[PDB]
Amino acid sequence: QVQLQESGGGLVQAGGSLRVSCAASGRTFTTYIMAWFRQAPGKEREFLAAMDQGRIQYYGDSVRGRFTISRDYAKNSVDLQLDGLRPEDTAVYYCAAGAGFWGLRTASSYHYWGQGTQVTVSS
Amino acid sequence: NMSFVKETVDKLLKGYDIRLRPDFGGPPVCVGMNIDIASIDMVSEVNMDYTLTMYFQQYWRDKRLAYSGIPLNLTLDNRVADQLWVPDTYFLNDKKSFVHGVTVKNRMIRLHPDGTVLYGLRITTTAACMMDLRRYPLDEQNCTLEIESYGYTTDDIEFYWRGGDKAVTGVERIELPQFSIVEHRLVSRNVVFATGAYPRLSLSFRLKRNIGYFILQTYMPSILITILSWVSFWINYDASAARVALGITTVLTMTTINTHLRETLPKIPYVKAIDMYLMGCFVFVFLALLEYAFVNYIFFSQPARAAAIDRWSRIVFPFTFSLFNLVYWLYYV
Amino acid sequence: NMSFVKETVDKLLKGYDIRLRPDFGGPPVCVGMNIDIASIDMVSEVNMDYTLTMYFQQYWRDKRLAYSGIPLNLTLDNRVADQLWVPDTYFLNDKKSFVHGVTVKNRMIRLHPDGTVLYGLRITTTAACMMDLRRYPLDEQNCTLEIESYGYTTDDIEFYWRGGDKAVTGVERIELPQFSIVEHRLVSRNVVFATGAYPRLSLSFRLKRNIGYFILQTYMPSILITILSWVSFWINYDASAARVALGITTVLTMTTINTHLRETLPKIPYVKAIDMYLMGCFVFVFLALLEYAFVNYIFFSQPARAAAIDRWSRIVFPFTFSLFNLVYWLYYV
Amino acid sequence: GDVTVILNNLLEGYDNKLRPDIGVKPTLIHTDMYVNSIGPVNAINMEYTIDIFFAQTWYDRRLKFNSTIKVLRLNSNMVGKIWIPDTFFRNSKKADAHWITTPNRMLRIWNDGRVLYTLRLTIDAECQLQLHNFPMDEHSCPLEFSSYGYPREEIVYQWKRSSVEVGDTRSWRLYQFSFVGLRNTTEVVKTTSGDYVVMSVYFDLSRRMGYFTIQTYIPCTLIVVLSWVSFWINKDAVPARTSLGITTVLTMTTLSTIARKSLPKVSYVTAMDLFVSVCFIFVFSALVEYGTLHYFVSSQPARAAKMDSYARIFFPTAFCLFNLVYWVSYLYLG
Amino acid sequence: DNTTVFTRILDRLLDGYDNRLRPGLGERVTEVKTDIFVTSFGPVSDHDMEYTIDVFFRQSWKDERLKFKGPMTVLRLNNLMASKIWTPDTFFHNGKKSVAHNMTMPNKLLRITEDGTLLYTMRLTVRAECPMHLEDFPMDAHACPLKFGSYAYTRAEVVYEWTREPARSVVVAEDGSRLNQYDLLGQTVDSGIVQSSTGEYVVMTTHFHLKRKIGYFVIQTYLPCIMTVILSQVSFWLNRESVPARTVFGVTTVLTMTTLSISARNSLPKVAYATAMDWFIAVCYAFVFSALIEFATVNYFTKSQPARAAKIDRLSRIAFPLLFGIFNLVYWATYLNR
Amino acid sequence: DNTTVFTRILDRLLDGYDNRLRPGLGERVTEVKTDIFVTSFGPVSDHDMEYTIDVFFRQSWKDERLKFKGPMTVLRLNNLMASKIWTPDTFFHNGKKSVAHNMTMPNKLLRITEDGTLLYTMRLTVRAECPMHLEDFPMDAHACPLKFGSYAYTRAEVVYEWTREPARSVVVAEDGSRLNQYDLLGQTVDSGIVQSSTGEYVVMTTHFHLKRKIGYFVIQTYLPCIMTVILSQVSFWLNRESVPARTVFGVTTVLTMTTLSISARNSLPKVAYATAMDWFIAVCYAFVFSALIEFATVNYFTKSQPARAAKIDRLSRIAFPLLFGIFNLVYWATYLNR
Ligand SMILES: *[C@@H]1O[C@H](CO)[C@@H](O[C@@H]2O[C@H](CO)[C@@H](O[C@@H]3O[C@H](CO[C@H]4O[C@H](CO[C@H]5O[C@H](CO)[C@@H](O)[C@H](O)[C@@H]5O[C@H]5O[C@H](CO)[C@@H](O)[C@H](O)[C@@H]5O)[C@@H](O)[C@H](O[C@H]5O[C@H](CO)[C@@H](O)[C@H](O)[C@@H]5O)[C@@H]4O)[C@@H](O)[C@H](O[C@H]4O[C@H](CO)[C@@H](O)[C@H](O)[C@@H]4O[C@@H]4O[C@H](CO)[C@@H](O)[C@H](O)[C@@H]4O[C@@H]4O[C@H](CO)[C@@H](O)[C@H](O)[C@@H]4O)[C@@H]3O)[C@H](O)[C@H]2NC(C)=O)[C@H](O)[C@H]1NC(C)=O
Ligand SMILES: *[C@@H]1O[C@H](CO)[C@@H](O[C@@H]2O[C@H](CO)[C@@H](O[C@@H]3O[C@H](CO[C@H]4O[C@H](CO)[C@@H](O)[C@H](O[C@H]5O[C@H](CO)[C@@H](O)[C@H](O)[C@@H]5O)[C@@H]4O)[C@@H](O)[C@H](O[C@H]4O[C@H](CO)[C@@H](O)[C@H](O)[C@@H]4O)[C@@H]3O)[C@H](O)[C@H]2NC(C)=O)[C@H](O)[C@H]1NC(C)=O
Ligand SMILES: *[C@@H]1O[C@H](CO)[C@@H](O[C@@H]2O[C@H](CO)[C@@H](O)[C@H](O)[C@H]2NC(C)=O)[C@H](O)[C@H]1NC(C)=O
Ligand SMILES: *[C@@H]1O[C@H](CO)[C@@H](O[C@@H]2O[C@H](CO)[C@@H](O)[C@H](O)[C@H]2NC(C)=O)[C@H](O)[C@H]1NC(C)=O
Repeated sequence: QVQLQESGGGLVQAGGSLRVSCAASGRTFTTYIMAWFRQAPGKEREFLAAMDQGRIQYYGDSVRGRFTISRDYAKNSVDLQLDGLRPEDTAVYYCAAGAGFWGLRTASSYHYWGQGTQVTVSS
Repeated sequence: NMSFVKETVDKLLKGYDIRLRPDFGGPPVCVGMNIDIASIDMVSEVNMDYTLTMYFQQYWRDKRLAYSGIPLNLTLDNRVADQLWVPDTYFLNDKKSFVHGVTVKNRMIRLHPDGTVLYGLRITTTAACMMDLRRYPLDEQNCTLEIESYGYTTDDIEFYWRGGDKAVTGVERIELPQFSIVEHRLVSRNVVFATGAYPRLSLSFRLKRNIGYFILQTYMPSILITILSWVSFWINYDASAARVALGITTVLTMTTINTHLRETLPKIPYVKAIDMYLMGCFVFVFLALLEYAFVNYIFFSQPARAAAIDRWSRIVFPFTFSLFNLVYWLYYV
Repeated sequence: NMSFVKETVDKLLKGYDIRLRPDFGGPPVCVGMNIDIASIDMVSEVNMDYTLTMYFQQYWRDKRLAYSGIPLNLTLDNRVADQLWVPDTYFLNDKKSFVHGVTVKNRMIRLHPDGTVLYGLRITTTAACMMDLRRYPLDEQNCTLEIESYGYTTDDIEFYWRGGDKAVTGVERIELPQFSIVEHRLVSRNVVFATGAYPRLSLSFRLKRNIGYFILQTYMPSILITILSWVSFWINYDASAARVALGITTVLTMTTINTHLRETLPKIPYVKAIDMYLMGCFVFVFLALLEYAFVNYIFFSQPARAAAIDRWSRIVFPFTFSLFNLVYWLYYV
Repeated sequence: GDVTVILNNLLEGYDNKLRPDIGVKPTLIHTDMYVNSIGPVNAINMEYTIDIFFAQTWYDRRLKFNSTIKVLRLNSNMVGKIWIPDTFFRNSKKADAHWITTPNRMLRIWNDGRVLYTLRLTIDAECQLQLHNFPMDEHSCPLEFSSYGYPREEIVYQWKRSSVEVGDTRSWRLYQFSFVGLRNTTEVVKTTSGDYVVMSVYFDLSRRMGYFTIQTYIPCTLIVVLSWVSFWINKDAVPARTSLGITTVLTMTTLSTIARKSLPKVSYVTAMDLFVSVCFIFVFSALVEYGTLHYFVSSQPARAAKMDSYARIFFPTAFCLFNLVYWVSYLYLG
Repeated sequence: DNTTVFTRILDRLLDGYDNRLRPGLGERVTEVKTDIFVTSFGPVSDHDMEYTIDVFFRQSWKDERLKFKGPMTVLRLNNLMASKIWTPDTFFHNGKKSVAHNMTMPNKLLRITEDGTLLYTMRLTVRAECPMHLEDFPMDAHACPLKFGSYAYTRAEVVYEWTREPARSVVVAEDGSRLNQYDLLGQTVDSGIVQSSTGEYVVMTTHFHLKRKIGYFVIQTYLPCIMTVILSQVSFWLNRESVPARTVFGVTTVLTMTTLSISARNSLPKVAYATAMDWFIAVCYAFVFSALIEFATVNYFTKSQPARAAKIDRLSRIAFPLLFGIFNLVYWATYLNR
Repeated sequence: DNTTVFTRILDRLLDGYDNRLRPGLGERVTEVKTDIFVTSFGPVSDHDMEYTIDVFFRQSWKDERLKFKGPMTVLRLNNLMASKIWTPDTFFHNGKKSVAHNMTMPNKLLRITEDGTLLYTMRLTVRAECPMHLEDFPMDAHACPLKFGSYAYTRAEVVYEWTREPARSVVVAEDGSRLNQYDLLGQTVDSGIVQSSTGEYVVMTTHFHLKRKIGYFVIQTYLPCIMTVILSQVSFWLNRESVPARTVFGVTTVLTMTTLSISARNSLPKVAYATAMDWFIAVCYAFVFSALIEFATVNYFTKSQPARAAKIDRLSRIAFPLLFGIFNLVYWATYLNR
């Protein structure tokens, strides 16, 4: 079975780098889109970044210029570089992969999902 | 401010002799390469070639293009390339290639203050590679890309890969319907023709074919028919109209598979590893029908002996077909 | 003599601004058009296109080219069109077109004393037209050719057919291998885009497909195989081998016809009117075999009931099949 | 040195936009042609390929020089500087000159102004095909060329003595057909812009039957002959006659597909379709005859036995009569 | 006299103008506003994994070196003027081979307003790459992309924007669908950034969402395979004494499946995994095979163990139709509900 | 320092140079030294009667107008320089569409020695015509020629010679053999004169001798035919009482031969004559046809003349295998030797 295992996360002091990684097994995602989603407690699931086969990088409005997404195609992994973390970023980050049908920014277009990785920012 | 840059570019192109390579008569001019493969497709066995799309960058140092006072990297319009000197790099095994030209000719000219020049083209080529398909479809290929200078020898121009093993990127993002790229290798050497020694750069991939496609359509349909012909051994030997009807139709069914499979498979007019297997299965269905005729000739004279042939044929045929597979599969794998 | 004519022509090109249309900044320039169609070929159903060869011509007035003293219509070389303003006419639905180039560029320029210019080309256009093949092969297409001006809007240029309904000539000489041209119509209108309103001239044809090819190849093989499947209703039901072999071979024969046409008829991946008829015949030969399964099941225990089924089936099957054709040969005709 | 002086003088004050004798008399052009080969005749697309060495000769009073050299043998550089007639091929679909290694053109100028312009061309002309007699048909494929913009009052074409020449005729791409002869004519064509002199060359082609006798006529005839075996089998062999009767129909259906794979979708009964259709009817009625026979065995055995006696004679006679009508019509009567 | 006035304006603009330098070199980032009118959405090739699209590609930017004052405000110039001035080098990242139509003239437009704003449109036929996942063939849906951006200018020099709101900047003509087996549901318009080995570039992206129509495969492959499997199960009703009948019946249906399985393979693109049709045909191939194996078991026990022979034949009249019914419930619910 | 010196030399030569006149015009006959290096030998097309070849085509001639004195005795100039000097107008007589490669620059080489001798090479992809005789298919051999010579210059103006001994002037790359079903036996190099209406022209010729490999056809076309014929002859051993068994046997092998015959001929070009393969399939089709007729006579004679009917079967068990065995022995010995 395809498993999306994540890592990284922790506690930060109102800033500083915190790289959150992801890992995939059971299927090669070379031709798929691998994205990163955030779910604040109780609010909703929010799109943060994505990167398709052509290395094209998409971001969200509130995360542009701060979060950087990179993919390692050899190891079938996608990483998200979190910088300048704010207390409002305290949420659960997910790892998703899909074909991007009906838009790559919609959470309903990914057939696979990670188990989440809690990241808490202290003010 | 902007009018000053026009003066600088006008100064450089004034008196620039396009017919002379940099350092004409002095040391050779060193050219570094980068390749950013965009996609590989149409790996065809009929024509024995493949189609390759890439971003091809070249770096060389020209003293005549040095400028001062402008702390910038002047990315000029791509039509200024016709007024500069560029290497006559060509691909030896290239059958058909073109620089993309939409919406303009895909080409980049970038200058640096010290005179270094970056020259990038977006090229789609169709390079040839000979294929040893004697082990088709359980085969492995090695398709290359030869890069060479045409008019300049090793005394005038030198080639090298820029960054070493990182000079070619984008191979890991390639996925082919029928192959899987195992390894790519970069080689630098010299080739001595009848007009001198020419620098050479080589880029060689190694493709191993995927195996699961032919199981569904090529090997399994032929095996299932062969097993069906063995049903003829559990039918009473006096049921002549039944064993013959089953016996001959499988030959027709096996023939129907081969003729249509021959069309779908690429036309490779010499014996492969799939023709040996298909002909192997055609003999077994042939011998199954021929075995009944011997039984039918003697089942009235010697009924007891005829029944003995049926009992053993239920064991010899399955044993031999599995034996044939064991020799076959180990030989080609 | 010829020296004077050289001076007159060389004078006109002097101080002539090719970048500006005639009557620039004022009234629009009227351009009349004629077409002399030479042939139509390769009406491809797969590609939804057709190839058209024509002697396209245009006709406008340019006051800057008016000359006097020469009572002749000068026929200048076709290379002089590079120095004159010509309408930037383009065909909206063209896919791959070119102007012929043997032994020269097939182009004509003919000035007139009052300033009139005639300009003709020889264009081979692969125009596109979507086909509704849902009544194939009893369909009827309508393929057009949208002539339009690219850069200039209705405030600059105006298109009219020069010659009324006689503008397009040579349609009757076309002999399509399959279709037969029924009618051609000429339309003049304006089309509005996000930039402005442009003039458009539309030439359209109506094509009716000849059905004589499909009677011999498709409909007659299927009807004759269906009739053969009814022969098994006149054979004694105790003959299991005969009625089964006749019934099942027709099913195999019907499938052989069906799969053969798939690789011969153009690939049209959606339901047509030729699939409905073939599938209709597949069911009938399927039911004829299915009926014998019922008779053979109860013929030993109830000979009377099994005899009644066979006698009735000699009537219902020929009657129902003809009824199926009557529905088919009305809704699709 | 001196030759360079001649060429510069000729090109001085010379306009290539105006034909020789622009307002005096029509320009007379003498054309030749050397047919290298005739490529395949694409029956589906109704076209054929031809490769020729096209030659054109005329007189230009603007190209007169006085010197000790009779003829100037220049290459394809001067073609773009003097006046060249705009000959085009009316019925060509896709033609192109050759350029490897250099443009295949020559230009020889004499002292009196006569110019010899020659180039090598590959032409895919359009040849309408009438496939009613396929595969026993004959064609006359044309090749028509004329001036695109110069009417009959300005440019007049005219064949020379040896108009069209052919080299190794047996060394041609024609294998489906067999070249018989060529004819050349001259006419005047009226269009919307004027009258143009049109020169035509007609090539006569006759198809070869050797392939279709082995491929179609013989295999179909043997199947029909084979189906008559049922008439010589005892009527009590119900599974044998039915299996034979229906399998010949399946065999005939497989053969019918290959008949039209070398033809377009012409919607008329070609001679190929007619023969295959009649063969399919013969194998169809052979099985229908047994169904009539088997039904009457139960009721009237005496009438049933006599029916097969008739079938042994009437069926072979009808097919033998059909062949006599079929081949006579398509070989002797036309 | 009036015409020559515009000639002087055109001469003045190009005098002292260098086309090798983008506007605002070394001062500001050039902004190019782009929008597309899709005249027709061409055929989609399953074998080549590509598609065709014809667009009215429109670009716009501002150049301060072409400002002028005169009788007119817009100069509806010709494409001959375009080569004189600077134009963006927009190319398509995933284009295979595109054509810029030029019949009967270069299909290009250039309009200069008084303030210097330029409009530069052209007609193109782009053939792009659309990688596909055919694990659900023929019940599959795809999102074919179209990515364009600058070739030589990085995001520090040239940045691309959509002319209007992104949704309403790529307009598709109502009669502009040449698809015959797909169904263009809609398109989404987005923007992104790529990082090549030379710098960071801006990429504009458009995804067209398709959905294959399976009506053709139902009448051509699914129904004949169902009937052939159904037909083979008819052999369970013919009495056991008719050995030639059931053997001919059994083996021909295997030949019929082989004929059907061959033809259905032609439409399948060459891949290296099992599609949704491959599972259906392979399963339908097992039922016609097991029907013939079943008869051999029944025939073997006849004349020696008659009681068991009927028992096998009686149960098989139920088990085989029932299992095939269960398969067509699991199969048609797995793929039709995705 | 060095740039101006070499700039002066090139500019001086082109002054007073007329490229429209061949070297030694009216004083002598220009002589060109030619040699070819075959990089690879492309495919051979049977249904087009042609072949592809990629060469390094080198020509050397002496032009006294291009002498100089300087620090370097040889000048290795760009490919753009050759467009302003006289070059031979060599064309290939039997040449279809050919291409001169242009990636990434025009594949041309020009070198000037101090005495005026020039070297001019290019990388061509020639696609030449080759007449073929398919009467012995698939056991045929061919000698495809490549001919070239001056187009506009007769033998009184330009003469062509090989640079070295004619055998060694056409070098074949050792690994450059892209032939699939052919074996390149070798090459023959010759020179001759062709006479046309415009004059007499020197023509250089080169032959390549090819032999076809029949291994593929034996296992795909001959063995399937031979095995099918043997199956038909099996029908003579079944007991004559089994009428349905022998009728089905005979008619199915005829249907089997139709499937082999149809598919085998598709690979062939659409010629209109009897190839050697077509004589084999036609005879095989007659043997299976004659095997089924033999049963009809036996079936007709049974129950009326049983003695004769049994005798027909016994004699046919020997005549049919003997005739087919003899036929192949005559067939193979007729074509293998030639
Ligand atoms: C829509 O867009 C398309 C493009 O997308 C466009 O098609 C193009 O149209 C232009 C014209 O508008 C064409 O350009 C002309 O091409 C003529 C030759 O065409 C053949 O070759 C093409 C390739 O060009 C290379 O090769 C030729 C020789 O074959 C060579 O002349 C070229 O310079 C060029 O060489 C380069 O590349 C080679 C390698 O290939 C290198 O070895 C070499 O070093 C160099 O780098 C080829 O593309 C053509 O195929 C097309 O056309 C054929 C039909 O003809 C068709 O079947 C194909 O499918 C395809 O469409 C074809 O094979 C060329 O002769 C023209 O040059 C003339 O004229 C110009 C203009 O006046 C002039 O500047 C030139 O100097 C030259 O003048 C002649 O040249 C003679 C050559 O022998 C020479 O003898 C004369 O003396 C004279 O030379 C000079 O003349 C002056 C003045 O008198 C004098 O002062 C000098 O001293 C000297 O004597 C011209 O370049 C282009 O080829 C078309 N391309 C294509 C793909 O179609 C289409 O037109 C557009 N439509 C519209 C409506 O606009
Ligand atoms: C293949 O398929 C194509 C597409 O379906 C067919 O093309 C159509 O053909 C028909 C028949 O020829 C066309 O209808 C005719 O159009 C002309 C031209 O109208 C245009 O020009 C007029 C110039 O004055 C202009 O007024 C028209 O304005 C239209 O739009 C305005 C709004 O902007 C509206 O107010 C008008 O009412 C118009 O709708 C337009 O630009 C027209 O002159 C014809 O008039 C006939 O019908 C009217 C009905 O009132 C009648 O009054 C007239 O006396 C006359 O009988 C007629 O409308 C149609 O335009 C074509 N459409 C396209 C897209 O090409 C083609 O015919 C098919 N092939 C074959 C072989 O049939
Ligand atoms: C030059 O062109 C004009 C216009 O086409 C020709 O005038 C035509 O002459 C014919 C024959 O007398 C008339 O039937 C037309 O009605 C005329 N048209 C017009 C618009 O007047 C003129 O004849 C041509 N010149 C030559 C020498 O043929
Ligand atoms: C092709 O045209 C030439 C020139 O008209 C024809 O040659 C002339 O033929 C006539 C008879 O038809 C002779 O009287 C002339 O003497 C010929 N002229 C010559 C030989 O210069 C030639 O016959 C035509 N070819 C045909 C009609 O097939």
